[PDB]
Amino acid sequence: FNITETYLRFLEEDTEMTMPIAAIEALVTLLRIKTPETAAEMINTIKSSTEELIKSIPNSVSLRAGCDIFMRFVLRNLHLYGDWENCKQHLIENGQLFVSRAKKSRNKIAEIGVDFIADDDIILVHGYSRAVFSLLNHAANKFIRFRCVVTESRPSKQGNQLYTLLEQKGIPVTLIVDSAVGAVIDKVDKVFVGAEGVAESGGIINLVGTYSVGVLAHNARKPFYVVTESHKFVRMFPLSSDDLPMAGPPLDFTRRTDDLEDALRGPTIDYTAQEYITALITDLGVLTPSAVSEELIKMWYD
Amino acid sequence: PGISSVIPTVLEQSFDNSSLISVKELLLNKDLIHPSILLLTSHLAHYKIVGSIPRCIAMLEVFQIVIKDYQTPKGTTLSRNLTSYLSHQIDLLKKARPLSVTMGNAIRWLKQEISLIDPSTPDKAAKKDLCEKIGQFAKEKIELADQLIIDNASTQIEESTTIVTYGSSKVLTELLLHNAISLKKNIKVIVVDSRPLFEGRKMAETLRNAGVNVMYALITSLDTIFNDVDYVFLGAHSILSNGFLYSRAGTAMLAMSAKRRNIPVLVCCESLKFSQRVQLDSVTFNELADPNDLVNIDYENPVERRGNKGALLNQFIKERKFEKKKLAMENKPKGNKIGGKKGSEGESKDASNEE
Amino acid sequence: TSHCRFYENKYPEIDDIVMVNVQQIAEMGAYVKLLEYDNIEGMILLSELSRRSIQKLIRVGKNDVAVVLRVDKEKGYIDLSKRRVSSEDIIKCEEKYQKSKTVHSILRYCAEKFQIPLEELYKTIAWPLSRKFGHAYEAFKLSIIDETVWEGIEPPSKDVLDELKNYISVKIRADVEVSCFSYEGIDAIKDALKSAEDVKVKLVAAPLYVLTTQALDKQKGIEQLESAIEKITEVITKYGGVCNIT
Amino acid sequence: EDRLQAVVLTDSYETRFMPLTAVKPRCLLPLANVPLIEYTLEFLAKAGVHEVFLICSSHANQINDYIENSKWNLPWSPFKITTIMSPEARCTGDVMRDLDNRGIITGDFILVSGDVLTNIDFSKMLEFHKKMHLQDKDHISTMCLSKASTYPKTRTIEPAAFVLDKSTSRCIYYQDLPLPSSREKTSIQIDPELLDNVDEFVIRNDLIDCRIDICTSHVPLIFQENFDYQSLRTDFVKGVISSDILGKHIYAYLTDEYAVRVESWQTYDTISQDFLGRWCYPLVLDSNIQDDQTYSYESRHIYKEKDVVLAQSCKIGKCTAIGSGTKIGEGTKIENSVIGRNCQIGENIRIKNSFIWDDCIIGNNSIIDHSLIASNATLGSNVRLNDGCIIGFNVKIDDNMDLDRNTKISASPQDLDDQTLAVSIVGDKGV
Repeated sequence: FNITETYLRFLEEDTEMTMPIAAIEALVTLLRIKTPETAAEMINTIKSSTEELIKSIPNSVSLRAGCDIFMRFVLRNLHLYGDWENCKQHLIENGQLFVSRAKKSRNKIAEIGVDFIADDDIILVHGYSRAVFSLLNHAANKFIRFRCVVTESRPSKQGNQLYTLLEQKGIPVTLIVDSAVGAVIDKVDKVFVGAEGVAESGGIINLVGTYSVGVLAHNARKPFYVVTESHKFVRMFPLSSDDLPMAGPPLDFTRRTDDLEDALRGPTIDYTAQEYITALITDLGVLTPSAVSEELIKMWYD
Repeated sequence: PGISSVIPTVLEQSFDNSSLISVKELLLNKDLIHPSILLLTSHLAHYKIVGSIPRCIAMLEVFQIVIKDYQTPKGTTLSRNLTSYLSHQIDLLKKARPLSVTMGNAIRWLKQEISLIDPSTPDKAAKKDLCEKIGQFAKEKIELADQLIIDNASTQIEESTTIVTYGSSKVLTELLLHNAISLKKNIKVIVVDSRPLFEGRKMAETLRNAGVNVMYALITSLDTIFNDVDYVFLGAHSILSNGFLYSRAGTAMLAMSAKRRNIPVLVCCESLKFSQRVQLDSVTFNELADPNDLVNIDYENPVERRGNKGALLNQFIKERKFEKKKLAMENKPKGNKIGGKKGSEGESKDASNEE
Repeated sequence: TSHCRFYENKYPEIDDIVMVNVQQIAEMGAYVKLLEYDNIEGMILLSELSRRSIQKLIRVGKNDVAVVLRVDKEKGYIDLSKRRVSSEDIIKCEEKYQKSKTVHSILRYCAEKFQIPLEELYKTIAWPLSRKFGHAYEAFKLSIIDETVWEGIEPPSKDVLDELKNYISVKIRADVEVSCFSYEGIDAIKDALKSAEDVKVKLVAAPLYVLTTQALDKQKGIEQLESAIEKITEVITKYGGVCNIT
Repeated sequence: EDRLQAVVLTDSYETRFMPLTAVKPRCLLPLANVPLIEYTLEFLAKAGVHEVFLICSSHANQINDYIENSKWNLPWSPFKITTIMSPEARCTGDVMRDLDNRGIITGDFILVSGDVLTNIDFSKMLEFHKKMHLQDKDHISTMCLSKASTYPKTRTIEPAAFVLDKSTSRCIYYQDLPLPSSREKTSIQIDPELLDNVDEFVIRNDLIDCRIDICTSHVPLIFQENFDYQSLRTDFVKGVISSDILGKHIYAYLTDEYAVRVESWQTYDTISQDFLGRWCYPLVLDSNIQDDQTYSYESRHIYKEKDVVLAQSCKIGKCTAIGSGTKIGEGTKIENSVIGRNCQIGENIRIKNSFIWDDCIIGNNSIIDHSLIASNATLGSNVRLNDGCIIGFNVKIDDNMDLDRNTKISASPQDLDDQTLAVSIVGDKGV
């Protein structure tokens, strides 16, 4: 039946489907065919499927997080010691239900956690997340003094896309190169960031350049913020400054070429330390300091 | 009754709160004490090998031995003077060398056990089950935990490594040994030594006994050793309710150095070492020893040279004091390897309320 | 070498009881080897494992309780449970597991000795022991106490059986320093010989008499040796000499 | 106290180095890309020398040439070099006799056997010698001894068991053993001639040979008198002990610091390693003694001379020294090995614990392990060597060769396998 095919199925749509939620849905669909009553025939197979997915991954992190969350949920489910049928049914229900929940979470975020930008606070946004964009658009909807500063993102010209998205909303914007980012911290009030995943230590797994930005923020004492939908907690520990389980090469020194072929192999994923975060905006309450770790502990009971 | 007063050397002006004095050579004591405790105390007082991890285990073993040897009196019940005996033992230990957090925990556990079984059961049936239970506990919360930690470390280590290490922490020795033997990677071990206890030297010896490529350095020689070298590992004693690293001597400086030169530090700890006691400096409660450790002029421990120094009491206004336990900064260590695989040091008491 | 099932059927049924010797745990549950029903690994879940510290008790090597939930009698998928255990039933399950282990141990030395398949041995054993008597270890114990269970089916091997018996359980060394000062002595010695044997007696020196006492189950040899000593003492008291026993 | 002459026993331990010492003199051979005589000279200077005397017989012309070329030949030197030329092949007794015949011996003369390089200050030793001499009229000669590496195990050629006194520092017995190498004599001997006079008996084995002697005017006369003593350690000291001339004293100086003489091949290697590390306190190559030398110090015990070229991406281990005018390629793994002056190293070469002398070409894709290559001897493509393989003068190891453990190669263009001509013996080619 395949999960990979399902994942492929969504390409041009997205922009509200929280990829991880889609993945979860796919998993649920895979499950509800081959009888979820038996644990011997099913859980192992699910694990195998997840492994296969991991193997097949081009450049994605949150899938693993989603799958482990799903597993945890499943584990939680069969603690009621009632009957196998009803519980199974409930589990089945909880896939589409989970998807439904995401929208509600988003709504909650966009109505409650938008009070940071009010008195014409100039925002420096980097790292594309849907939640942040929703917050922005729904702030425009609410009508508030606000200004935007865009740092140029270059994986495959995503900055331009971001700019275009901003345009279809009505709001003056300017482009800043991430080299002259050190020069402009004066008029810009606060730094906001969209993350790919949140680490066990507390730090942020992100894109082409974030650590430097964080450092700059620290230097300037202008606070650093991360806004994400609360399901990006992966069992991963970046122990050193330049280490992550990455699909791409970690700083590969290419041999002496002549025709200019091997050059664009720069770090497309960067990590920042735990101390840099001032506020983390999530749907499960306004929590930051060591909240992710606590959540993880609660999940693993260790 | 024991022995009181008479302390060698100057008392100094600063850092006066904890015991630093005492019985080194025994003279007149109570005629009821089991000698194994005394022997242990004698060992601990003049020890150069132990470092946080094995001490508690040793204590547990001693307790087990005592239990095995224990015989209930015909008149009084199993717990009547036993508590008094325990108290006396504790007092002796304190006199010799101050109690650790692990030791405190062990004591608490013992107390709990005592409360659990009320005086009604016969002798040979109760202690048979007690000793087994204690053994089981030991197997569970210590050795298995250590194994788990080791395995976690195993997956965490990448390819091509150059590591700087410190301490007589048994876990670290186990780790390094494991790396050397069963992993068969490109591991390089650099050792740092300290003046109060020759821990670094011991570590080096252990490495040699396995057959590892070893560089040997000190606290002073650090500016040239970096000039390729990445990982830094330290041995922790206990983590407090604040989250600060309450460990041995030369760690904090090393950590600071690591922080300065790009690459962060990783520290290992057990899931029982956590404390409810609140302190944020070394001044609060510190392991202070006699200035006899800082007498020998380099090279080796047993040399005894008549060089320049060899007086403390006769010298007018001279304070020669050294500290053993230190409080390292919170933000500097990033990695903590506990019972729950991986986590940050800012968690502090997440396992304390969990028990 | 260790392979094949313990009972008659390959895969277990509903409600029937098993046990695992856990190698590794904590991911989904434990996909570890069984010792009650075949050495082929089955799966327990981390849902019906906690009844009332959870990651410390099991870990590696320790005996842990199992009951068969769901069986897939087609390809090979077995569901196992710890919490379902019928109360004290846990203890019974453990006992059963132990019995199974003992049975396995019994049919390992013989397999290595006579160089014959283990499965065949199991087949030949598990019919008047594992079906009629209850479990097989208890039957074996009964046999060792007083032989009655082995008589049902004819054994292809006797040497193997003997070896097994020995393992379950023997010459015990005894030296009697005979220092007689009697009038008639040779006759007395002969008499002693005629009572003590009815075991293996050898002579090296004139004052020293070497004897090895045969034991049925090790502990029985103390009773015979003492008797022999007594007989010896009786022997020389009437004539007028002495025998020193170390 | 001042004005002391030096006599150096050179060209004595030939054929002991079984492959080499046939065409060129023994002492002229480089230790670490620079001749062994120089170190000795430096040591002598440090001690306090006013005139230099060298004993040459085997290839003396070359030695003379070297002397002429050397720095001490010019008038600025406090000590001048005048060589003793003698007939071929004679023992140290004969040499002593010859010296006596000539007659330059005055006061406390310095006699050094072989070549020694050590860090210990000598003035104090000299003072001690003087003070002890001032005690009693019949005092003979000084011997140098240093504390060994706890337990002896690598010492088989000269594991001398020294029974010593603490009060006077005087030798009681000398004995040589083959005990660790061959289990035939695991043995100890004590003589009773000095039992009821010393009382304080300390039996020791862990002491390393130095063979540096401070000798009085009595010694040559003694040598002249008793012509039976051909050697100076085995027969002489023992004779002295057993009262050849009644009522006489000898010295055995004890020092905690490092002092070892050159004797074999493994020992030589060890000495070199020590030199590379910071074992000797002031003896470092970066100070530049020969004036033509341009050595400089770098991190992790690495020596680099001027005009040394090394290509990018080559992982190095611990303790490496490179001579001037070197060209090294890419993909090399270098560990605990010294490369000579003007050596051309190819590509993809793994080296561990080896030794390379002056002007040697190492071929592409080759592995060298714990083996020595002498001057102007070249290694070809795909050569795999094992522990302790000595290669002689001008030996041309061409394409594709494999040599097993402890294979010795001849130096002169006789009895030992593998020759100086094209290809080492796997297919028979040579004289």
